[PDB]
Amino acid sequence: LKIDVKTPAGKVDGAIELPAELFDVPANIALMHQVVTAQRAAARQGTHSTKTRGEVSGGGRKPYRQKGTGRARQGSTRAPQFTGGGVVHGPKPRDYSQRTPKKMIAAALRGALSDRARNGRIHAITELVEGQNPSTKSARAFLASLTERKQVLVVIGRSDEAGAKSVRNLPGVHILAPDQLNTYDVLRADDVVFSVEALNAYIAANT
Amino acid sequence: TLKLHDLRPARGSKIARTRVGRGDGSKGKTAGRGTKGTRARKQVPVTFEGGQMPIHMRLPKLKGFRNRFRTEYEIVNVGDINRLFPQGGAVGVDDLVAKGAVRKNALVKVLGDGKLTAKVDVSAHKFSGSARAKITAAGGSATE
Amino acid sequence: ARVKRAVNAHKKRRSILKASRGYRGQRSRLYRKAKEQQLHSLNYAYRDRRARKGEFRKLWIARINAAARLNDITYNRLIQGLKAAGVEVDRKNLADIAISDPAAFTALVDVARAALPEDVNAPS
Amino acid sequence: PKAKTHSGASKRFRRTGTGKIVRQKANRRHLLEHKPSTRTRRLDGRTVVAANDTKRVTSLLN
RNA sequence: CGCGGCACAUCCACCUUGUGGUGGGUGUGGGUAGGGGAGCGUCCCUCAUUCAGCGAAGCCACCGGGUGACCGGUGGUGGA
RNA sequence: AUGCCGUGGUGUAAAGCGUGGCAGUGAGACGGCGGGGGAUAAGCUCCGUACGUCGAAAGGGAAACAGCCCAGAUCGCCGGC
RNA sequence: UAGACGGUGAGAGCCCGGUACGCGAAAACCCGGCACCUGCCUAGUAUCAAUUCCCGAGUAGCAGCGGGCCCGUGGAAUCCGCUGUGAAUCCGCCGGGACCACCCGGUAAGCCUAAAUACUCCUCGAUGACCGAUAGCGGAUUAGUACCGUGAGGGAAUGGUGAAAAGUACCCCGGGAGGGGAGUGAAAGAGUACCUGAAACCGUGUGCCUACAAUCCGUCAGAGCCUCCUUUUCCUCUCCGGAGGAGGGUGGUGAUGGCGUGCCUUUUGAAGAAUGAGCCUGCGAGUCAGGGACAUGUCGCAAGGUUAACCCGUGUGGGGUAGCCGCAGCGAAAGCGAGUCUGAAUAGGGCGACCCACACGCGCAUACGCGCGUGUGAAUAGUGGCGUGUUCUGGACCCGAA
Ligand SMILES: [Mg+2]
Ligand SMILES: [Mg+2]
Ligand SMILES: [Mg+2]
Ligand SMILES: [Mg+2]
Ligand SMILES: [Mg+2]
Ligand SMILES: [Mg+2]
Ligand SMILES: [Mg+2]
Ligand SMILES: [Mg+2]
Ligand SMILES: [Mg+2]
Ligand SMILES: [Mg+2]
Ligand SMILES: [Mg+2]
Ligand SMILES: [Mg+2]
Ligand SMILES: [Mg+2]
Ligand SMILES: [Mg+2]
Ligand SMILES: [Mg+2]
Ligand SMILES: [Mg+2]
Ligand SMILES: [Mg+2]
Ligand SMILES: [Mg+2]
Ligand SMILES: [Mg+2]
Ligand SMILES: [Mg+2]
Ligand SMILES: [Mg+2]
Ligand SMILES: [Mg+2]
Ligand SMILES: [Mg+2]
Ligand SMILES: [Mg+2]
Ligand SMILES: [Mg+2]
Ligand SMILES: [Mg+2]
Ligand SMILES: [Mg+2]
Ligand SMILES: [Mg+2]
Ligand SMILES: [Mg+2]
Ligand SMILES: [Mg+2]
Ligand SMILES: [Mg+2]
Ligand SMILES: [Mg+2]
Ligand SMILES: [Mg+2]
Ligand SMILES: [Mg+2]
Ligand SMILES: [Mg+2]
Ligand SMILES: [Mg+2]
Ligand SMILES: [Mg+2]
Ligand SMILES: [Mg+2]
Ligand SMILES: [Mg+2]
Ligand SMILES: [Mg+2]
Ligand SMILES: [Mg+2]
Ligand SMILES: [Mg+2]
Ligand SMILES: [Mg+2]
Ligand SMILES: [Mg+2]
Ligand SMILES: [Mg+2]
Ligand SMILES: [Mg+2]
Ligand SMILES: [Mg+2]
Ligand SMILES: [Mg+2]
Ligand SMILES: [Mg+2]
Ligand SMILES: [Mg+2]
Ligand SMILES: [Mg+2]
Ligand SMILES: [Mg+2]
Ligand SMILES: [Mg+2]
Ligand SMILES: [Mg+2]
Ligand SMILES: [Mg+2]
Ligand SMILES: [Mg+2]
Ligand SMILES: [Mg+2]
Ligand SMILES: [Mg+2]
Ligand SMILES: [Mg+2]
Ligand SMILES: [Mg+2]
Ligand SMILES: [Mg+2]
Ligand SMILES: [Mg+2]
Ligand SMILES: [Mg+2]
Ligand SMILES: [Mg+2]
Ligand SMILES: [Mg+2]
Repeated sequence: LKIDVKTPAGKVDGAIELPAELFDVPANIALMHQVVTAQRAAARQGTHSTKTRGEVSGGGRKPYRQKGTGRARQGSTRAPQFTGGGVVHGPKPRDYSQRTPKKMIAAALRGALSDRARNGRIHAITELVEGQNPSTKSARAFLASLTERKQVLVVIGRSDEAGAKSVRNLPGVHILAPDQLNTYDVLRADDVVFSVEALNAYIAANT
Repeated sequence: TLKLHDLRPARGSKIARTRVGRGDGSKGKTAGRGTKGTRARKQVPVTFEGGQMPIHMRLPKLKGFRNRFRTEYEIVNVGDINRLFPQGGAVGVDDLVAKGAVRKNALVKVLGDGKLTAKVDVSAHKFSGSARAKITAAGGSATE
Repeated sequence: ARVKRAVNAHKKRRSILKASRGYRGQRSRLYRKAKEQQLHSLNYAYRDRRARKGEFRKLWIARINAAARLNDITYNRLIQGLKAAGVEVDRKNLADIAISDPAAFTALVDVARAALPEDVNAPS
Repeated sequence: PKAKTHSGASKRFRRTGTGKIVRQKANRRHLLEHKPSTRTRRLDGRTVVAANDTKRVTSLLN
């Protein structure tokens, strides 16, 4: 419920209070599962297609006479029982997206961050690098003084471009804006690091 | 810590899919049809009763006409004016939309079902006959 | 996701063909003609696990009857004589004494003969 | 697309406030001299559709 | 009928006295069209974890296992 | 004589009734009994029957033999009636 | 600020081409700024009067037959085409669903107008819970090629040595083809017929059975051989091992006895002398779209639930109240409304609303209650996602005519 803000190569410079109606929600597991599934399904590009018997090239005429041959009667040369025929009930281009309500998305997000705040996994920083030119070697060392795990979410503001560039090519660090918090990226990461300008923007947009 | 390999749906939310026509141990060759007739290969329409005159042509039409110029009043009862406004005051067409008793942008109409004890001053369209009796008995007033 | 069928489809084809080793003609070589034969073999086995309880019993009676008639009694009166004497030896072992120990089968006849009614054709 | 309702059934049936389906009665449009008035009064008003037609009338009205 | 295995239904006692298991009676379990319930196997993706040029997949043989679809182990061939 | 409707006792778990989801079937065959059509012919034809088996029923009997007599296969046993 | 992707003798951010991020344009073309250039305006304005002229002609209107609108000639307006007739210039004329009168809106028969919207042969940059050689385009290979047809047209099949060709020098049998020995290589259990090398199908060797027997080709009973393992007393060569024999047990064979009428579809009924199948491997049939419709499982919020187009974001996220369903029903409707329609009815009925299991006061009654205040705080309920069963519109489970 109380989080102390850390400085790079230094010590505490304040405290940010996490409100209880936004970071202490009971974790609804059967709700976080529908919101994760509705997000990964909206990332399917859906571009997969085959051809039916009326789009395979050729196959217009009836190939030979129906009676007297002793062969089976075959209708068209692009029937699906043939080699080279159209696919029957094959894939068409789809839009695998779902329509989850707003009150279920924003409640699975709060349940995901509450399970992070309850286990002592939410951190707060003032920035990632103290200067203005980026440096990964200093931002890697400061995310190791915080955590020691493999998957770290870093929530920083969109205007801090000098700190976003310092943690782009690290393995197991994902970067997003405060107005882009979602359930799948929070539950993937073992740890969630808010910038102190970014943590005051998630709280203020939810009263 | 909840991770993604701890998320699982509720019991009974996600049942499987009986794929018809995949062997004799399940719904087998005829795929739940059995027949050799129209039902074996097609869809019989609902509007077809075999050739006799069907239910949608034996029966006569319903009598009359729809009115083209019918004005419709949304309804609030005075037994909900008592429950939603338990201290009285001015009651309007705009205060009933915010309190959830009536829809937006329609002509309200106060009817007279229930018990009214508060001293309400309600301003609606086209009051009932028993609404004016129950509001003025509580000391209120019913203005158009 | 297009799925090839051969890794799945060969699993039941290798089970029928190993069950059909020893069948002559096309019934050890071809999956279609050896699945037809496995339908008959497992019915004939089920038919004959239940029928061989009455084939060995049909063999034991034929030996109890064979060794009764050396001790001048019939099978017809040896079995009547062993219910009144209260001997509950089953026919598997009563036909195994008659081969292994023929002198202990003569003693069971003398118990079955003596414990029998005096006029067997009289009303009971 | 969007399901179309059958235009002959939406002129011959309607619903009450609890979901019953009502209809009118036949044998009453003409040839009314020889009919005793205890018959043209039995054919007056509206009746509820029978329990054996109430499935098919529903799939026409929706 | 005797002696062992399995399953379904109901009844009667327990445990978180039905979200369900344990224990004990009694009854039941041929089956086409068809209805309902519970599952095996193959392929792709995400999360976690673990094997792989000290030999993966695929294949072949052998020895085992499960109430069924089927599965596991050792070896031969093979080369991601 | 039976059969049918009502009622009061007694007996019987998987009988019945209402209301929704999904059906399939709507060409039957034979044997018993009671009748029409046929020449009281048909493995003929059309009916009835809280009548049967087959259909969809394996096992035992009738030499063989969907329909006839006995009897309803949960699985195992080199047990008994 | 580089852990995008690929190559290199096997999973490379630190080996190569590159990626992040920066620099780069003689000339040509496109976009923009400024000059030159080109064009327009520089005489009307305001007030008053109400007599005159003008405000798009074979047009509008009207009539005949048609076309299209929700509207299938209907009471049929609006709009468009052909034939006939054929006006008026504002006190004119058309429209507001026959038509008339009042009223309201508007100025027809002349022309030109960017943006929002539709599309991709083609050019660059990306991507895939899309295909991986019977798949994906017909076409990874001479591909609209070979071939077929006079023609218009129809229209295939064929990819993989290895890291590197190091592609087997030399001797040998042979006319060659092909092979054996050498040699290359990690491997010829990679040899230009080449990675992996399954099944059908075809041989060779070997163990058992088979030339007096009538066989849906199996099954249960079962002797005898053959093989390979081991308790058991010998051979004590003895430490061993099997040398052998008796006994038991795996795998192969099956003299001989019983039972036994193939699979599938269709059928009242088939092993059937009804239909389908020569065999193996591969391919080949309830799919998908829609805030669709009915019913149910489950999740969210709940007298409320939910947005659609769109806008803003590197996304799956944040905005967006128009709408929809619920919220009160009855009636043909005007309407009235916990009621309402029929009716002359304070008659009866149709549809709809309406909780005593509990204490109270209470007009009453044996009691239970009829009635009424208040909780014991009678038990309600909808909507939106996602699964599933059916169903509607579409090719709609797949195949097949003349
Ligand atoms: Mg075509
Ligand atoms: Mg055709
Ligand atoms: Mg194709
Ligand atoms: Mg949204
Ligand atoms: Mg089949
Ligand atoms: Mg049918
Ligand atoms: Mg039929
Ligand atoms: Mg069929
Ligand atoms: Mg007719
Ligand atoms: Mg054999
Ligand atoms: Mg028996
Ligand atoms: Mg009339
Ligand atoms: Mg009359
Ligand atoms: Mg039974
Ligand atoms: Mg059963
Ligand atoms: Mg079935
Ligand atoms: Mg190696
Ligand atoms: Mg090896
Ligand atoms: Mg694979
Ligand atoms: Mg295996
Ligand atoms: Mg292995
Ligand atoms: Mg292997
Ligand atoms: Mg029913
Ligand atoms: Mg019929
Ligand atoms: Mg009939
Ligand atoms: Mg009949
Ligand atoms: Mg007769
Ligand atoms: Mg007959
Ligand atoms: Mg049938
Ligand atoms: Mg029988
Ligand atoms: Mg029966
Ligand atoms: Mg029989
Ligand atoms: Mg017989
Ligand atoms: Mg007996
Ligand atoms: Mg790489
Ligand atoms: Mg290298
Ligand atoms: Mg017209
Ligand atoms: Mg008008
Ligand atoms: Mg003009
Ligand atoms: Mg004009
Ligand atoms: Mg124009
Ligand atoms: Mg434009
Ligand atoms: Mg474009
Ligand atoms: Mg391109
Ligand atoms: Mg191809
Ligand atoms: Mg291949
Ligand atoms: Mg030519
Ligand atoms: Mg050579
Ligand atoms: Mg060599
Ligand atoms: Mg070497
Ligand atoms: Mg090799
Ligand atoms: Mg070859
Ligand atoms: Mg090869
Ligand atoms: Mg011989
Ligand atoms: Mg014979
Ligand atoms: Mg035999
Ligand atoms: Mg026939
Ligand atoms: Mg045949
Ligand atoms: Mg034949
Ligand atoms: Mg035929
Ligand atoms: Mg044939
Ligand atoms: Mg209505
Ligand atoms: Mg009347
Ligand atoms: Mg009434
Ligand atoms: Mg709900």
